[PDB]
Amino acid sequence: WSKADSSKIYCHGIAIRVPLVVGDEHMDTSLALLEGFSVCENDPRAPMVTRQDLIDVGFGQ
Amino acid sequence: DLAVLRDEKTAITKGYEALIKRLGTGDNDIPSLIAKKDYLSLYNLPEVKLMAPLIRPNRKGV
Repeated sequence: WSKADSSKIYCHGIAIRVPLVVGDEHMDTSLALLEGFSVCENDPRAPMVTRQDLIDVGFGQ
Repeated sequence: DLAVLRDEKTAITKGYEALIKRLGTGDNDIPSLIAKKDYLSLYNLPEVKLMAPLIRPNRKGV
């Protein structure tokens, strides 16, 4: 799926329709990427990591 | 004066230094306690109590 066509959901190329309409219910994906995290502004200083070491991270980090 | 590290790593190093200085002779030190197998009194030392604030707080128990 992609924005600008959020009323559609592809399945092997088969476009499906949504019985509803949304313009913001999807725009907020800050919590759909990881479990106990949230996206934030880009920062190159921050170090690259994996999905495992995540457990030993803190807050404001 | 002849150092470039920040207060954090310097604090860690000084904590380790202080914790080592307790490696001397006399009771209340780690050698006597090891000989007596008092592995518990080590947890209550003051030096670990001064280095504790540096520990990651969200996983310090584990």
